[PDB]
Amino acid sequence: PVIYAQVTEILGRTGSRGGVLQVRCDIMGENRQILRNVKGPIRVGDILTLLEAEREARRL
Amino acid sequence: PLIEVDLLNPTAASEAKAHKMKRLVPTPNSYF
Amino acid sequence: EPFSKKEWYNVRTVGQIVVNAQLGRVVEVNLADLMENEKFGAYNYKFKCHGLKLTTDKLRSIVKKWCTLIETSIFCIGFTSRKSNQIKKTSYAKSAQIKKIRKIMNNLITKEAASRLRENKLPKEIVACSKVFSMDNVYIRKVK
Amino acid sequence: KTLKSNCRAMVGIIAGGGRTEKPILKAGVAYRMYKAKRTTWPRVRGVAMNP
Amino acid sequence: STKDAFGVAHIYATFNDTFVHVTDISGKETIIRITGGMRVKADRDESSPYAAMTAAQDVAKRCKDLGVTSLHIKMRGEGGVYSKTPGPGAQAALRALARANMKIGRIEDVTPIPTDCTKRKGGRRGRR
Amino acid sequence: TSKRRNNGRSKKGRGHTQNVRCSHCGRCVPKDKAIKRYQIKNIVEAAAVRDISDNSALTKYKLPKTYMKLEYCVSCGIHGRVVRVRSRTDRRNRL
RNA sequence: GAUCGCUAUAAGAUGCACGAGAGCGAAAGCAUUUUCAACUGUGUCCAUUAAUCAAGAACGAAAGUUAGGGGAUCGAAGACGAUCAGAUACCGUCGUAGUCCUAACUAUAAACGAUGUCAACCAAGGAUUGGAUGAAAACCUUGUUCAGAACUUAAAGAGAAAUCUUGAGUUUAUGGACUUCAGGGGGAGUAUGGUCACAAGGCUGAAACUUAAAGGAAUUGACGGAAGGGCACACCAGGAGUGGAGCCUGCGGCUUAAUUUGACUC
Repeated sequence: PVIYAQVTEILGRTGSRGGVLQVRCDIMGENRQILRNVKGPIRVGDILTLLEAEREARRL
Repeated sequence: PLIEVDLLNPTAASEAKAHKMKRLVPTPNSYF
Repeated sequence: EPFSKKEWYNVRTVGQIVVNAQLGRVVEVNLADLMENEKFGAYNYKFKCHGLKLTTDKLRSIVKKWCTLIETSIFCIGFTSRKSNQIKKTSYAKSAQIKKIRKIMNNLITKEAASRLRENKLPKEIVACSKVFSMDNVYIRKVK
Repeated sequence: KTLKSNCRAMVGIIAGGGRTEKPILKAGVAYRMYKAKRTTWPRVRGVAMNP
Repeated sequence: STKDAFGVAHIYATFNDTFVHVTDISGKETIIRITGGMRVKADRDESSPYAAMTAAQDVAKRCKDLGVTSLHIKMRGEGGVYSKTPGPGAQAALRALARANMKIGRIEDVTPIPTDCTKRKGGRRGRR
Repeated sequence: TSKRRNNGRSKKGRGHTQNVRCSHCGRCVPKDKAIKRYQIKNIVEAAAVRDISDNSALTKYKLPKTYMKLEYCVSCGIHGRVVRVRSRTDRRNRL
């Protein structure tokens, strides 16, 4: 019950210091855009795995 | 005004535009 | 089951109400549902087992910053408007011109309402006030 | 208080209002106030009494 | 229970708490009311979107069980004399409800603005 | 001397204007001295605007917008980044 | 049986959005609808009736006093809960006076445009409120002109400079008319005297003594638990560690006849 996602673009770094990436993933299952907070090295081409796509982590 | 004009003799057009008391010779604007 | 004692009733039928039949119940229904059309969506109606009210979105979406708010009482509200050839930013009516508008703003309304909407007519009829000041948006916001 | 709906009640306020706002200034005026009442005016304190 | 029916949802989510309150159309008789602080164990987490997201999910379950397959949303914030802006969990609750296969009808703002207001807490100099 | 020509407020021919309450700290501030901003915001944010349309019982329902006018004072108007400190010759900018 | 939701009832207060460098008012001030002031128009009347004003008088925010009514919201004093070394404060909850109306007092404010009142001249420009006069046929566009709140530019005038230009211009090239105030800083708006007020207090109001500065506008620098833009193993993700144990060594301390001395955050 884990739904993967494909990164499309990177919106910058947040979280006080630079250790957290705000990327704009999309879900190849149904083409539903989702914005998630990511920790670690990421490029646009790489994909991601999420155990919860229901939370739109816009961070206000 | 900065552009000085003759005021001892005023133009006929400029007289009819000034305030009735501010003309060279104040005249009423009333008829009859 | 704390809901095993509840029997649903009914009220175009626009909805259902749950009871434990008692029914000074007041029910609000959008005019779009009542008239099965989306043109009357910015209105509300109240029924007692009552009244009508302009929706909050439409009340705040018709008030302009640089006009004069004309309001009377069946509540009615109207606004002065700009012109196609108008240049100046501000279009305000004098205190005397407003009283001319208000002397026919509701007087016209009370004329037909007492003698006798959901189509148009009277809200737009009172705008032509136009002979004293240009007016565009006129609504009957609430009826008690 | 909860009362039956058949109780009669005259509408309005009772006349002679604001009577006590006037300061009785003397002893005599307070003594004449009890002309048509009981006998309780000159009240001697308990602590000014024998045991 | 019944067949499909139309209800209303009065989501009152301020900066401190989130109320998910769904009644019938008349607004007199309720079905379920789950609060933001009902499903958390910290007084500072009552306004979090996750607290309101979880609350909205369980409201749909009880509304499905009664056949209330749609809801008229009336969204409000504590706008009497205080801030009229709905808190953080206000928008999260609406998104979570519609994600549970709930048909969403009218969305309206019922934040009561003061036509004429009384005094506001704080004094002249405000909350320093 | 005078840091501002109009003394910060915007009243010229009147000797008194009714006070208003700041929207952030609730501080009594005059009507003209206040910082007035008009906010137009949809109740459903853009991250969830399409979520409603997938499951909406209506047919051509257009989501309304919130209409609130916010008034701030200087103390939390600057602190809230609504306005900033400007240069001496850049203060006269009024657009 | 709180919070929350619909419907009703009564009083208190309030007058959002429209609401503006817009209007009126001598000032204070004036915001729901259903006696007075000013401008303009004027081939109307009087003829110097005029300006400023010691003494004198009216109005005079908020708080405050006295007696009634009202007492919903907020809330000097006060009570709790936090924070802190303490906090008797900022933050949270409650609450008497007060906040409201009437009648009578008090007469002070950053009562500010810190700019007295009347009068003549005064560069350029956009725009606004209320009228009069033309074209465009009440509203909208435009021309002339009177009054009003303001604004932009100035290579000019003034100033110590900031700035002012509907003057803070026409001033050492000094005089249009009138009233008030000030003479280095403290003492001090204190004492005494007089007078007004139910009271708090207001109006008038020095000296003895003490002291080389107090103060005004702008420059540079420094500083900010002010903002904006960049940078650093400064930090994030980590590796090795030191601090813990024995020992080499340096420093302080104790000791001694001497335990030689410089260096003491980076």
